[PDB]
Amino acid sequence: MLQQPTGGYTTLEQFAFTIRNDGTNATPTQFLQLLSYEATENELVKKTIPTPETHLPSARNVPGNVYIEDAITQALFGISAQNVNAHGYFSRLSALALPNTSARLGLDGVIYNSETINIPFYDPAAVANFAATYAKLGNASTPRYRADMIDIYAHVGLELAGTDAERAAGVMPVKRAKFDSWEGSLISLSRDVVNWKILAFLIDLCSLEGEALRAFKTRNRDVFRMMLFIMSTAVAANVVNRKVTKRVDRVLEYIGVNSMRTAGRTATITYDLSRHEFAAKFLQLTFTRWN
Amino acid sequence: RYHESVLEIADIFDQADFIQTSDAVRQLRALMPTLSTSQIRHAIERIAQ
Repeated sequence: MLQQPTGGYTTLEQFAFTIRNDGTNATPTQFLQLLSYEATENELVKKTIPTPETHLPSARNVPGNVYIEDAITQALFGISAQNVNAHGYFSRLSALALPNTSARLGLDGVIYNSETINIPFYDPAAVANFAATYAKLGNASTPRYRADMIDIYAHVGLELAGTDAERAAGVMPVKRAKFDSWEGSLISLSRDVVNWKILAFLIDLCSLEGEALRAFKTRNRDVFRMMLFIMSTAVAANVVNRKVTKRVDRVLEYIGVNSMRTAGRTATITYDLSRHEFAAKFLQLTFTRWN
Repeated sequence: RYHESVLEIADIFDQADFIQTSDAVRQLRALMPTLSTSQIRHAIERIAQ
């Protein structure tokens, strides 16, 4: 079980997160700086977010040994995922929040019926509060319940390049990111983030309380910023390379605006239409719960 | 104490997008006989055809 560590499940250290800065790994805090910010004459307003309708898909138990945690990490960051929004996997998960259910979430991220001995997991109460909230994403696709997209992205930007006087205020000028590069760097970081066990960071974002939370948000303010950037890459429209001195540089065109497609079909990772339907309803939950 | 003979390769600039060619092209040039106007015209024609 591992019970739960007080101060997070992310303070354990068995499973952490390191972006591979080429031949040598690093920490998310250490990577953010290699990037600078260019203020352009465009402005976004921080728009309020609507509440999420409470109606997570009912319990079914088809027998699949569903890799729910693996599926989640794949769509947001994964390189060209397929059938991400199919209905069967989530429905199975929602069974989890149920008081008294022989169905334990494996530590490795695989869900089971009944149990096992050889495999340690997360105590049933930690997962109960988790699936209470991320089961809802399941039906994000329905015509009626479906979430926005062209507007949640007014938040992505403040975090990635949000100046402190800017996230203190409401409006931030449209920025333009640019950082050093190794050519295959955009895909390379996206290939890397896929294995962070992003389950651990979320299954504890619903279990931590009033003080343990105040300390959690003030430390992992990076581990969040990271997956936000890699995600904001697929969305922004034009990638321009600058050849200076003996250096080479990647510019991400606009941090805060949904172009609606492409980014660079070759220079980065792309988002299908069944991705904007997903990544959107995702951010609508983590953001709200986050703040 | 006399001089010598070397080459510069125009490295004294450090501005990119110019000086693409390097030292070695000059060495190749000072090896063939001096080409006259009609010889150059002939040489252009031959490589073209």
